[PDB]
Amino acid sequence: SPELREKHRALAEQVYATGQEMLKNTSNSPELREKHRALAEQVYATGQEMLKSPELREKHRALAEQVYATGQEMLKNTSNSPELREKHRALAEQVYATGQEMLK
Ligand code: HEM
Ligand code: HEM
Repeated sequence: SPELREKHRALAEQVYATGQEMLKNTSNSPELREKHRALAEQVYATGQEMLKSPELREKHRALAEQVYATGQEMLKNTSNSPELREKHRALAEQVYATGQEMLK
């Protein structure tokens, strides 16, 4: 449980740093994009595995799905409109906020 929670946290930090870096660029390398995606998948999978406030957990999970689905759409595009990029960053900050609120 604690080892799994700290893996999830460390993966989430790497998803945020890779995300923040790509936000500064009108185009990112396939290499950076796929690092971000493959980290996002491992963050999703460690979270699910921890379910192996119920209300805070439910909101966080739901938000994580919405961020992943906006990601699936950006995966189809060589370049992403800054409106899809904003929707994704916005939902993403909400997922980080709810995760951190689970510590307290
Ligand atoms: C997918 C994007 C996600 C991000 C960016 C994210 C991020 C975070 C962060 C930063 C924390 C706080 C970790 C800490 O400081 O200890 C956390 C906690 C947690 N997350 Fe996630 N998460 C994601 C997905 C999910 C999903 C899909 C689930 C389950 C469906 C999940 C389950 C949990 C649980 C249960 C905790 C609390 C751990 C505990 O109390 O021991 N996460 N998350
Ligand atoms: C848990 C959080 C996140 C998840 C699960 C996630 C997931 C994804 C996925 C699956 C993609 C598609 C990969 C691709 O387009 O090649 C993507 C793209 C992207 N994500 Fe994230 N992401 C998260 C957080 C963030 C954050 C915090 C930011 C910015 C601060 C961000 C910025 C981006 C950008 C800019 C792209 C598109 C890159 C491009 O068009 O070059 N992501 N994300």
